[PDB]
Amino acid sequence: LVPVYIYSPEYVSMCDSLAKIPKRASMVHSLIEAYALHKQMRIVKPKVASMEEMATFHTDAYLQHLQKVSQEGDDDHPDSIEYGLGYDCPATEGIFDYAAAIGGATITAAQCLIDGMCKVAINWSGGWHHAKKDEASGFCYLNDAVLGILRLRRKFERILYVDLDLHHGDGVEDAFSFTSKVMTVSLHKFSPGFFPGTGDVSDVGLGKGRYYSVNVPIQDGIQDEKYYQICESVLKEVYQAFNPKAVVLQLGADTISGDRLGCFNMTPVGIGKCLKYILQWQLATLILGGGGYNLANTARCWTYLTGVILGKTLSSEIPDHEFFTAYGPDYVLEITPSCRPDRNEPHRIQQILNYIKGNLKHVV
Ligand SMILES: Cn1cc(CNCC2CCN(c3ncc(C(=O)NO)cn3)CC2)c2ccccc21
Ligand SMILES: [K+]
Ligand SMILES: [K+]
Ligand SMILES: [Zn+2]
Repeated sequence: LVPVYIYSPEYVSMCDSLAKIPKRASMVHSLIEAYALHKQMRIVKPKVASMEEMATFHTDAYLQHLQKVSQEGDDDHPDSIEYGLGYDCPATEGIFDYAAAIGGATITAAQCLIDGMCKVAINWSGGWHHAKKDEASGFCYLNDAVLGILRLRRKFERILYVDLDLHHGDGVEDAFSFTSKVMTVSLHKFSPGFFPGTGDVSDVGLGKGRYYSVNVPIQDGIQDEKYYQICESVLKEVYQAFNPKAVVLQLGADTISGDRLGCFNMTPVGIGKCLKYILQWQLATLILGGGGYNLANTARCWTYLTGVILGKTLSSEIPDHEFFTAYGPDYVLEITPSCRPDRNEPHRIQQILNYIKGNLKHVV
């Protein structure tokens, strides 16, 4: 019953080097350990993914290119245009090893779930949901969520992927767009000019996977109570129509008030309610992180959610620890949203929910 916590010092040290989130993995782990939450979990060292494990989704040519430019960080290689490596996804030195470690961490969590070691396994440094089988994308060099789902498919016949990141989980949706055995549900900002431009409510999958992809397009300024209302309404229909046997849950914290992107107006309490609704299904659940560019707020969010997973209530006072000064000026766990307009007109929200309920009729 005790949740598995994927962690090692080597793993955190590698994840700390990712370009857009310097030291975020150490902050997340350090805050969790300062609340002593790791003492209530089964700590599991992640294995590094092998080439053949990564190739269950990614092409050998992509992985070999990534490995080659990773050796010295060749960010000027003429073939990188083939593979999505460039301004947004630079060929950092060591990026292949970091990708292999994150992929391996998510696979390890999936393996713990299928071995019955736990009902909940956590890889807070995972959630690289934009990566494609032969292209890096949106800071994602390897799609560890896809690798996790594929591992879970060795044992579980139907997997539900739920993506609460601010951005559409397009890489995961694409990987499974043509199958009814994996259903993807993404709540995300959908607006002209907002990356990656996909995931309208009319995108429902393709072929035999038609109606087994679900997209909930949301506008700026949504807050906890309406977001949870939307999420519960969709997930309730999904659970009834699809009958999942296992769940992969991406919890990117770029929805949280105070993020540099400043789109949604969420607090960890609202995401926590979504998490609780999924946990009460009592299915094997693989928990991933993702985006989150206010480093201290992301650590606030995921520490709180770790608390939710353990059924614990955490003290408001941020405990003294290595990154204590990042939590100023108030040094508390809670995040106060700002007072700004919610651009989600309730009639449009009901149109979207009705559309989705109609789509899920076609599902058995
Ligand atoms: C496909 N496509 C490509 C572009 C080019 N610019 C996009 C950059 C990509 C890189 N980037 C980016 N990546 C990941 C995240 C994240 O948190 N993902 O969960 C956030 N930000 C900034 C925006 C683009 C812009 C708008 C709409 C679609 C478009
Ligand atoms: K999302
Ligand atoms: K699908
Ligand atoms: Zn994001």
